[PDB]
Order: sequence, then structure tokens, then C-alpha cells
Amino acid sequence: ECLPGSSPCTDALTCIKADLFCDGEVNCPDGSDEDNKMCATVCDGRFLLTGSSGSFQATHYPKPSETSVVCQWIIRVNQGLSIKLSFDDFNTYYTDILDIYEGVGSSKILRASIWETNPGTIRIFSNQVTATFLIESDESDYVGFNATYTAFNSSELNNYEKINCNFEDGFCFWVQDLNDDNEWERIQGSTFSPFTGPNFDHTFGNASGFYISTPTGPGGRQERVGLLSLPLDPTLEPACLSFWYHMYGENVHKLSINISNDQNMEKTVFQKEGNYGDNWNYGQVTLNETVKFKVAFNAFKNKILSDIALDDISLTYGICNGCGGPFELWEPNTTFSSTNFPNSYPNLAFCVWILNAQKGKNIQLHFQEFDLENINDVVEIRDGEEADSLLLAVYTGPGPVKDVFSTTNRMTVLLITNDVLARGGFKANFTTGYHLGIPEPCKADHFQCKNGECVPLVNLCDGHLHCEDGSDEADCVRFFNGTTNNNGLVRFRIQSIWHTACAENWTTQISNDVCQLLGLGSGNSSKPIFPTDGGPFVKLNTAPDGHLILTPSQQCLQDSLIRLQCNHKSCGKKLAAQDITPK
Amino acid sequence: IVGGSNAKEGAWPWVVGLYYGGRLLCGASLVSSDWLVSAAHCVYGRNLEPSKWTAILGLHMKSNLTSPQTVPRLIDEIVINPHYNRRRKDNDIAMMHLEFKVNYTDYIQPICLPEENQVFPPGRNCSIAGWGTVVYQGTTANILQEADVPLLSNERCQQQMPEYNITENMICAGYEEGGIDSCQGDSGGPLMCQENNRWFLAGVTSFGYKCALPNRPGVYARVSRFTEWIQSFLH
Repeated sequence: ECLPGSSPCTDALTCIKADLFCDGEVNCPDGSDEDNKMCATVCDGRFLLTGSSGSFQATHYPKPSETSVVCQWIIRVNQGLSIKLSFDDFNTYYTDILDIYEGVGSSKILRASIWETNPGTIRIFSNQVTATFLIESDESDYVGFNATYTAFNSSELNNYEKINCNFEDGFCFWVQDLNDDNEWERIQGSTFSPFTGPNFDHTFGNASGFYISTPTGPGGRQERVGLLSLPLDPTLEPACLSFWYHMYGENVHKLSINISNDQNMEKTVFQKEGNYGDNWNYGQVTLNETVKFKVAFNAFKNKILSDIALDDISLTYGICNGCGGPFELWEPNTTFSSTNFPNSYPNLAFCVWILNAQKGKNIQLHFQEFDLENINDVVEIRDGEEADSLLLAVYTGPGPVKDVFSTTNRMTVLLITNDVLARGGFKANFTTGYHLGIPEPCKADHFQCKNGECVPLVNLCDGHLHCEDGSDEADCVRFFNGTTNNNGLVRFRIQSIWHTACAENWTTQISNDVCQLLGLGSGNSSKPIFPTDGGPFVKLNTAPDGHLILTPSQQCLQDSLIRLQCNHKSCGKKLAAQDITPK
Repeated sequence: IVGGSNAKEGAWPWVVGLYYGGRLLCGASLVSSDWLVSAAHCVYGRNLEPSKWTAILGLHMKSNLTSPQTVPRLIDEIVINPHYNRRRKDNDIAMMHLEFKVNYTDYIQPICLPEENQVFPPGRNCSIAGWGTVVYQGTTANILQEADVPLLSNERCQQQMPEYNITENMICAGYEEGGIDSCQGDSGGPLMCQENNRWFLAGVTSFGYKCALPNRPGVYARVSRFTEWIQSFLH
């Protein structure tokens, strides 16, 4: 009889520990500890799989699970080759954790745990992989799992196959870090802890895709999550690393990328801090190394509401780059003459081309040929959409007129022709679209003026002339609760907030200055009455340089609101040497 | 101006003579340092080449351009009214931008502007100007002429003009027996009316059935309705 907790071998001569049975190492002198009958699992009846391919299933795969059975599979393949695990189906309780050990014996290394999530394809780069499945739940609503193993050679893998991975079917070849604080979780669609992280996959543009992200668990401390890659071979030409990162959260600290070599020297080449919105950002970094290197996406995660996700990682060689005419027509009638256009047009011609489209689609009229007469003959392009026809442009004469961008879905064109000196004619073709002509306004608090350029705050009522249309200096200060036209408050606007102003150092000079800024004449008077606005009032000051310094400080005692009253400008007053004669 | 007399030199500094390659067509009204106000019927079809319009500021006689008070200016932009319609002659108003700035002088002064909701009573005496024609079938007048016409109500104007459609943006003005009214070549002149020692712009000569004819008043585009449209450009 052996010691308590130990089981003897078949020959009953050597006592070995209980945990040393079916672990991968031959402990009994006769090899009885590695016998397939003693380690026979009730899952599939197979323990040791030495073939190059096969399959394994749990207890009663095409049936509900009723008994908790401890099963273990040990696969040994030829040296130099890797084992590729393919999971076709996986639906079990979260208590039935599938442990994947790398190696045999007590030196086996755990790599990842699977529960309630389809792992897809998991590839281990070891010729001996030990998979153990422990059953803990008794719910008969699950079916089980069925996975197959295949052998492949990892030495023939190129840099593209090692780096380029869209994360749609598990991990291609990425190896999770072991010295980190937590491992990456493969979640499909929306994750836990809403209002943070991505809501849909970037590759497919929907919630049916798969990607990797930080564990959304309630971590009370700062946890580091890193993913290690395979050693890449040194190339003569540099390569650009392309990837899509999603950094949205309240507690986002920093997302950095470190490069590890054979000398354990880490070199940070990419770093991003702060919030970048709930949108996938295009990130790129040029990789130029003379020896073998590794790519490591090390994410430092803070407490709740700090989720970070990654998707679509790939590597590419090269440096990262930086009176009886026609009537209403439709889309199949883009190209059109007016009425008699293969040559000069006849006189007394008056046709109409009402261009129709869908509700919300403007019209872009491009002229391929435009040779008209003088001022007598013109073309009137309209945007009526109703009985009140508007005006767009008046083109005439032989010349390369610009494009015409409508606003509504209707455009009326009238051809006014004289009765003599018939010219050649015009020719055009339209193309329907969405918001054509008007450029897309830049987001992220980028103010757009009339000309189209972007000016957030470099010209928002400060004294510059960036926008040539003058819309950069548009309405920011105006009268508030004014009785007459040239009467009201001195409500200003710093960026967006329309607020009044203080009167700590109010004078007549700045009074007439504001009157001129308002478009009126000089300052006739200024009478403070009482404070009534609670907005961020600004103390208007002046400097000898000429400009007015307006510091929006919200701190003042017994403030007073100046009731500005500006006199009129240079109206129609006769200043010459005129007299009065009733004739 | 058919039944008027010669005006004093400098009595109307806000009357700009618009020449199209050396030929006066329609008067204007300088409001801003670089913006003008003219009728949108004479600039119809010429907005492609604004350089063909030469703005002569402070001119009195059309044959003394070498005066020391004349300041030559060019047009670089012609913004017709968005709601303009030549066939119905509606929204006859347009603004013409100037090339370079001009300093104010005794002969160069900006005209007034009519404020919104300004009650103009009928029969109010308004002054006009511009190098018009002294008769229907005649030639233009070299001297800057002037005249005076009373204001007629919209209903009475519509009854007197059944052939046209006087909208709510057209203020009519003219004598009952004719004789003194606008003529050809003068359509575009300002309609100046006195109010508290101020000469506003209460209309611009747009069109008319006939010139120097009884019971045929002139039509003036109500600038009072296009106040915000002009103010959006003066800045």
C-alpha cells in the first residue's frame, strides 16, 4: 500500500504521485502510467493521438450533457511541425473552461481559456499539446464541442502570413503574452460596459464580425494586456505596419507598440494617448530593422470605461505613404442638345428643360459646348421647385462657363433668343448626386465659412481675414432685447456661446469701436442699467496696438450692463454747397 | 427726367454713373465703401465680365471726366437678386462690387438705407436724379437732371397699370397727368425721399409703360423689402 494520495503502477513496485498520471511523462518503469485504457476518457474514448490528423468530442456530443467527466487529450506530432486546432462548434457553460497546455508533464504552459465563445482556429507552435476539458455545470441546454487537429510546418511562414490577420477566425499566429496582467478576449459584436469601445466590426461593417479587445471585466487596478508576434525575417527594404485601432473611453491612458529583438531591447515606435472618438482610426508606422524583431501591441488599461480594441493588422513593404422644344427629362437623358444643335440654332427659339430628380438630390449641370450670341441671347438657369422661380447663373457668349450646382430637385432653364444674328448654340449634360458642389464640412469643431475652407478658432471674430468671403468675421456680436433698430445690449460670442459683456473699464473709445464692429456709426452714448445675463460675460479691454483684448473671465462684483446706443452712419446728408430754390 | 431742370454740381453725390465700355446705361447708388445699388434689368446678361462696367464716382457732367473730383473705379462682381425674374420684372435690384476703396469727400458720400417696416405715406414728395432723357424719342442729357414725383398707393398703381403685375415689392411714383416722370435710359436711378433731413433710398427706377405720357407713373423697386439682402453684402 502506497502513501495516501499516491497510486501504484501495474507491477505494484513503485509509488508515484496521483497528479503524475496521464500528464505526458512516463513515470512507471513499465510504462503503465501512459496506458490508453487507464487514461481512457468517457468523452471520445481516446487519450493519446499520434496521427497527423483526427478529431475529438466531449461526452455525448449529439446529445445534452448529464454527467461531469474529466477528459484530457495529448497529441504528439513529428518534430519541427506545429499543431493546428480547428473548432467547428463550441457552445458550453462558462464553468466548463477548456484549458490548452503547451507541452507535456508538469512543465506544460497554459495559453488560453475558452468559455461561451467560439475560439475559431488556435495554432500552437509546439509538437506536443495537452488539452484538458473540465465539466462543472449540469445544464442540459448545451450541445458540446467538436474540434479537429491538423499538422503544418511553421518554418515556411512568411512575414505577411505572420502579421496580416483580420481577426475574423480566431488568432492566425499571434501568441498572447504570459508576463502581462490579462489576456485578450475574443468577443463578437457589442461587448460589456456599454458607451465604451466599438459597437461593430470594422472589416464587415456590422456586428457579425470578430475582433479582439481588452477584457471588459470590472478591473479595480491597472492591467497591462500585450500580444506577441512571431519573429520576422530581416528584409532589405523597409515595411509599413498598417492597423486599425479604436481608442474610445473615459480612462484611456496610453496605447503603445514595442519592438522586441533577440537582445531584449524594446523600442517604442508608436504611441497614442487620450480619447480619439468612437470611430476606427487609421494608424501606420514604418518598420525598419536589420535583424529579427517582434511586434507587440501592449495596451495599458485603467479601471472601468477604458476599453481598447484592435482589428485589421497587416504589414506591407515600403515606406508609409502620406417654341416646340423638349420638356422634362430624367436620368437616362443626360446628354441632350437644345433643339437644333448640330449646327447654328434658329432665331425666335424659346425652349425649357425642367430637370427632374429624386427628393433630396441636387443637379450638377456640366456644359460640354457653349457658344452663344452677345448680351441679347443668354441662358437663365433657375432653381424654382415651385411657382416662385429663383436664379442661379446667367451664362452667354462663347466661353468655358463654370459648373452649376442646384439646391432642390428641380432646375428650369430658359433659352432667350433674338430674331437676328443666329449663333452656334450650347450643349450640356447633367449628373445627379448628393450634396454636389458644396464641400463636406470638416467635423471636430471645425467652423466652415462660405468659401469652403476650415477655420475652427483662428478667425472666429478675432481680427483676421482668412476666409475670402468674409464669413470668418460673421455675426458674433449683436443687439439683445433692443427697443429700436440701433439699440440693444452688447452680447458677444467667443466661439459658440452668445453672452453679454462686463463694464469694468468701459469708455467711449471702446464704445464707438464696438459700434463700428456692429456695423453702425459711432457711439452716441452708453448708460449702464443693471445686470441680468448669467452667461460668461467678457471684460472688454483695449490696447494701444489697435485691437480690443476680450478676456472671458467669469469673475466680477457689482457688474453693470452697458445699454449701447450708436448713432447712424454717413446717411444721405448733403455736405456740398447747395441751396434751396423752389424750381 | 423729362420735365426737370439742371441740378447743382454736388447736390447728389450718391449718384454713380455706370458706363459699359464707355457708355452710360443705368444709374447706381453707392452704399458701402465698395458696394453699389442698381436695377437688375440693365445688368442682365453682363455678370460674366464685371470688368466691362466702369464706376464713375462723383460725376456731374458726362463730358468733364477730367474733373479733380472724379474718382475712377471698376466693377469686379455683379450679384443679381436671387428672386429676380426679367419676364415679370420682379425683384429688380442688384449690387455691384467696386475694385478699390474710395475716400469720402464733399462730392462722394454714401446714400442712406431704408429700415424695415418704414411706413411711406402716399403723395410724399421724393427727389430723383440721373442723366436720363428729356423726351421719349430723343437723346440723353449731358447735364445731371433732377425731378420730383409723388408716391402712389399700391392699389391705385395696380388700377392705373392693368397690363403689369405690381407685387408687394414695387412702390410706384409719378404725376397723375404725366409730364414729369422717368424715361428711357434712366431706368435704374435712385428714388430719394426726404425724412428728418435724410435722403433714403425708397426705390430704384425699374420700368414703365411709356415716357412723358399722362396717367403713366413710374415703377420703383421697393428697396425696403431687400434690406437684409443688401446688409448681408455690405460687410
